[PDB]
Amino acid sequence: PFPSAVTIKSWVDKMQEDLVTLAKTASGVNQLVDIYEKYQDLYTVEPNNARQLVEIAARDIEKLLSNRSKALVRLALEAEKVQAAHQWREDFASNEVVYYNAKDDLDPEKEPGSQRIKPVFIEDANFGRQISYQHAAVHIPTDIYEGSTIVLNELNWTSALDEVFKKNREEDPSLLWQVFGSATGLARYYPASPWVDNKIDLYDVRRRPWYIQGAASPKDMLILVDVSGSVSGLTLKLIRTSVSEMLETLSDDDFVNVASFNSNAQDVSCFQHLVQANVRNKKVLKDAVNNITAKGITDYKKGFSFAFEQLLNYNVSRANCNKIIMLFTDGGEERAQEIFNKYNKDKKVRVFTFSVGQHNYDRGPIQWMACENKGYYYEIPSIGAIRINTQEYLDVLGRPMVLAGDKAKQVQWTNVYLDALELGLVITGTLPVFNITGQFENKTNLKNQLILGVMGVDVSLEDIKRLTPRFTLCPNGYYFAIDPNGYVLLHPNLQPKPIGVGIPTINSQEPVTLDFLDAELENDIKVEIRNKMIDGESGEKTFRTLVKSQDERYIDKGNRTYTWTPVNGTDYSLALVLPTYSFYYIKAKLEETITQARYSETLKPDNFEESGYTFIAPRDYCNDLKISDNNTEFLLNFNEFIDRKTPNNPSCNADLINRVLLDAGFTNELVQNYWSKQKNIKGVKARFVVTDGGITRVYPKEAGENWQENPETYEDSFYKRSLDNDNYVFTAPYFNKSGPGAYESGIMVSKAVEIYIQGKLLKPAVVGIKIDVNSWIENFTKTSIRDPCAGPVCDCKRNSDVMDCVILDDGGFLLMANHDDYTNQIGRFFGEIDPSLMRHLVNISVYAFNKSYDYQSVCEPCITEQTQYFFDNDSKSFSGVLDCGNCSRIFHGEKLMNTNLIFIMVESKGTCPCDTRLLIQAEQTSDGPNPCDMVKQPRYRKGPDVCFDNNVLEDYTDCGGVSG
Ligand SMILES: *[C@@H]1O[C@H](CO)[C@@H](O[C@@H]2O[C@H](CO)[C@@H](O[C@@H]3O[C@H](CO)[C@@H](O[C@@H]4O[C@H](CO)[C@@H](O)[C@H](O)[C@H]4NC(C)=O)[C@H](O)[C@H]3NC(C)=O)[C@H](O)[C@H]2NC(C)=O)[C@H](O)[C@H]1NC(C)=O
Ligand SMILES: *[C@@H]1O[C@H](CO)[C@@H](O[C@@H]2O[C@H](CO)[C@@H](O[C@@H]3O[C@H](CO)[C@@H](O)[C@H](O)[C@H]3NC(C)=O)[C@H](O)[C@H]2NC(C)=O)[C@H](O)[C@H]1NC(C)=O
Ligand SMILES: *[C@@H]1O[C@H](CO)[C@@H](O[C@@H]2O[C@H](CO)[C@@H](O)[C@H](O)[C@H]2NC(C)=O)[C@H](O)[C@H]1NC(C)=O
Ligand SMILES: *[C@@H]1O[C@H](CO)[C@@H](O[C@@H]2O[C@H](CO)[C@@H](O)[C@H](O)[C@H]2NC(C)=O)[C@H](O)[C@H]1NC(C)=O
Ligand SMILES: *[C@@H]1O[C@H](CO)[C@@H](O[C@@H]2O[C@H](CO)[C@@H](O)[C@H](O)[C@H]2NC(C)=O)[C@H](O)[C@H]1NC(C)=O
Ligand SMILES: *[C@@H]1O[C@H](CO)[C@@H](O)[C@H](O)[C@H]1NC(C)=O
Ligand SMILES: [Ca+2]
Repeated sequence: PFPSAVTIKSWVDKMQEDLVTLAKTASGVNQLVDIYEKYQDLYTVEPNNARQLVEIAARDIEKLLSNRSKALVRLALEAEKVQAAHQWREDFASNEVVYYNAKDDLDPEKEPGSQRIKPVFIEDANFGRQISYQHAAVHIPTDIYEGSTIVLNELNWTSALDEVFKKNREEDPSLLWQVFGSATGLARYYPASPWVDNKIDLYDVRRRPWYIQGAASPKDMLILVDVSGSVSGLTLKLIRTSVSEMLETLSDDDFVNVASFNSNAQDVSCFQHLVQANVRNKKVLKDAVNNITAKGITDYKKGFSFAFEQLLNYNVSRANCNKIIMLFTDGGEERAQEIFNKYNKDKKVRVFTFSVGQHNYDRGPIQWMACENKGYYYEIPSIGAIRINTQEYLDVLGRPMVLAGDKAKQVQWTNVYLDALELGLVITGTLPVFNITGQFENKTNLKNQLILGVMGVDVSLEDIKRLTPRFTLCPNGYYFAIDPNGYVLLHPNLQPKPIGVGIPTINSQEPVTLDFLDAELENDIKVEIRNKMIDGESGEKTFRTLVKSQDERYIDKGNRTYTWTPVNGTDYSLALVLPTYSFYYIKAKLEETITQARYSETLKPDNFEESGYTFIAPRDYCNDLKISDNNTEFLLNFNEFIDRKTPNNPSCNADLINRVLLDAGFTNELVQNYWSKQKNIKGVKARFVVTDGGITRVYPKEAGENWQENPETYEDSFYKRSLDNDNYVFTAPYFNKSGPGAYESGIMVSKAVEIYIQGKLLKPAVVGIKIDVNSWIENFTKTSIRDPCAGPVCDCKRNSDVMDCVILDDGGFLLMANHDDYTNQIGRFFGEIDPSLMRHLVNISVYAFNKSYDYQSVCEPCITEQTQYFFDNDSKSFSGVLDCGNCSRIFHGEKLMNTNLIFIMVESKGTCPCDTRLLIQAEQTSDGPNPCDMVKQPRYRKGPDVCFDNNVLEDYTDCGGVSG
């Protein structure tokens, strides 16, 4: 009938024995272990005190941020003093102001008051661009004239900042950028570089997120759009565009909701109270306002009574300060005094009124509302005025923090965002600058309640990664830092790409905000740990977690130890993740000049012939040594460096070089002594070895070309996978790819090398075997079938018409099968080939599944969904009946004990028809979580506590109605 359980347990046992014996006696795990023990005294074991490493890194980050803050402080002081000393000239001799303008052609071969500079740019690898240190540059947006009186008057008093720009760089050479945004629109950054290279420049320094952060406090904005018969036509389009643009000026710390009202007010989107101005909530609001219609007869007394009620809802999270209402209308006759006298007598809610479009309605009432209720009045007559008339409310909002004196001047760091000058991921510290003309003597306070601008220095994430070395840990260990909003500052899965917002509809300005829980969301532990780090505490938590493999196909149930501590002085919280086996590391010895010689004579370009092709990790060892994408150039440069100097003395990383050469010696001794004895083996294609220390040695010469793995050891998916497993790990290859398939490269199986120095545990290397496909094909069809069993086939064969015999891994990917058509699809997900059996396996809990969302992904027409499968029963019997399509197929599943594979044998697939409903495991473009449900249960966050939203000294005469 069907093969018995004992027959299956013998067949799988024999296949196990064969594969495990071949892997153990071919890859030489025990031999390499013995080599590591018996070459002791060349290295020492050192602890990884997480409680000390995280503290040291936190202090380093604090010192970096204090260095970058002192420059801002002194720059702000100098700018304030110079502006106080300035004189308002209204007549220039056409050559009195001198600057670069950073946007002119370098070769004009040819103004009202300015004389241009022809500078010299050489190069700088620190920036990638061409820079000049002799002077700063100026960026004046296209819309604004470069020769108006106000611009030239600013150019004079901002020319003085160049000396301080130079001085700060002289103190700390690592400064990247030092920008001074101005309230008039121009910006001055110290390293003089041309502006960015369809080329119409829409940049405006008064709209960048750092300027907006430093110019005011977190807001509670409620946009009150007016829908009516009058606003139909062009006015509606202008209102739509204006609402979108003004939404673009909000930040993560700000809460916003959009309402509309023709005769009874209603929410324009699913949100009902208030939502954080994330990159998703803003998109939802933009779509809702873009799907709006104009009908009915305007009723202000209901719209305002609705807005004031939604600004009083305290059941939800909000910034709890700067409660401001925006009215986008055209014009009317009702001023609604009763509503304001009912809701806002103490005047705690600001009202800004906008008169959008070209009309002839009475604008008087809206100016009156903007005057009585503390605010300002705007007009948008065309598309070109939307940007300016929507970016100006920060000028009104910044008055109370100006009147606070030298108390609102605190350095505040922004979110991670891509630099405008193509520098990668950077964060910016902002410090406002106040107008203090006539401050020493008490005469002038008329215009002294507006900021001059916001200073800013950029620090790259590369510096912060430099402050947190990761080469003394295992590849599974890393650092990460979280701001109070939950977003990651450092994390290995944070990449320089904009955050996806939804499905890419058919037919670089946004911040890169990735929450911590978008690494592997675990309800029990990684939520409480996140909430503790956000609160600003320190602790340790050892727990059994799930880690997603680097290739994003496998999941391991490993043990990790989360240690965190706050970065005191700032708001970021640093944490360090360490597994149990990474509590110790091998520190190489000084050895002697002789050891360097023969440890270097192993990895020469002409020499990897009897030792196998040798890789090297592009880790910066020496300052002169340069990282190269191609491994051969790095190998040659490393050889010439280690030949030409000693490692330690010439201001190089002694530990890194010493450990690399120690690994080279150990691996060379291993490959020679053991692998050189047996040149060819029946079932292996390539013997490889990867060690912590950035060296890889594929023994066969012709097999070195097929090595598609990353030369960096700490970024190999198989290495990290094998580190977390105490047994042999089988890596499924790729299917339908332009590279070599699993017929000339082989199947990769790897085992983690384990050593016991003293009593401590260490896993410094991973060895493995590339299994020949054809040998295992001819071995699989003779150890499974009984010869004199029956007329009908009891088991499978090379072409089994009925019986199906496949072997899988712990990720659902197929490795072998009896049928030629099946084995032609090696590495393919078994759900695609046989969906019904996979679905039944999942239902009877054979492969657990749990999915994640990838936000930094690109799509061909974007958020992307992912799925990974693994074991969840750690048992062997696993017997059941499909009952598929009224054609029952009895199936038996057995798992090879030492390896991570499972042997599942079904009666047949083609004979019994079933539904297909293909079970795909590949990434699919899809919308993320529903924003409405997400905001119904918001995540934990801690908003800033400082806020300046009211002051009795503030002057309210500047209403905007009488001023134009
Ligand atoms: C920081 O604050 C200080 C003061 O607190 C500020 O300095 C003041 O700047 C204004 C210009 O914005 C000067 O205004 C004077 O007023 C006269 C009279 O109005 C102006 O002359 C004409 O004014 C009309 C409008 O009234 C206008 O068309 C145009 O400005 C002028 N027209 C013509 C044809 O000339 C001048 O603007 C100006 N007078 C002179 C002689 O320059 C104040 O005098 C300044 N106050 C002080 C004490 O210096 C300073 O700008 C603020 N910082 C920044 C960056 O703006
Ligand atoms: C904006 O343009 C202004 C006009 O040119 C500049 O102001 C001028 O700078 C000159 C220096 O190059 C001054 O000359 C000196 O002033 C001192 C005053 O203490 C006097 O001894 C002399 O006039 C002169 N001395 C020497 C040794 O040359 C001008 O007085 C001064 N003002 C003018 C010409 O009206 C500003 O420098 C420029 N803005 C900034 C921020 O520099
Ligand atoms: C949520 O906000 C509402 C008003 O915005 C608060 O008002 C209460 O609503 C519940 C709902 O049935 C009732 O107890 C009363 O209608 C209200 N109680 C009053 C006015 O005292 C409500 O209290 C808020 N939620 C919580 C949990 O406090
Ligand atoms: C940041 O500074 C604070 C001080 O405000 C540190 O907290 C103190 O740490 C010392 C030992 O380092 C303890 O003796 C004190 O009791 C701590 N004071 C507390 C907890 O209020 C904190 O350790 C520093 N953190 C880092 C990462 O440097
Ligand atoms: C995410 O995947 C994990 C991996 O199994 C799930 O953990 C188990 O899930 C099953 C049901 O899906 C439960 O019966 C088990 O009790 C879970 N194990 C533990 C230790 O909790 C998890 O449920 C999946 N879903 C979520 C939201 O995490
Ligand atoms: C901070 O600045 C001082 C001097 O300006 C410098 O010696 C120190 O290395 C800096 N710390 C950093 C860059 O972490
Ligand atoms: Ca109307």
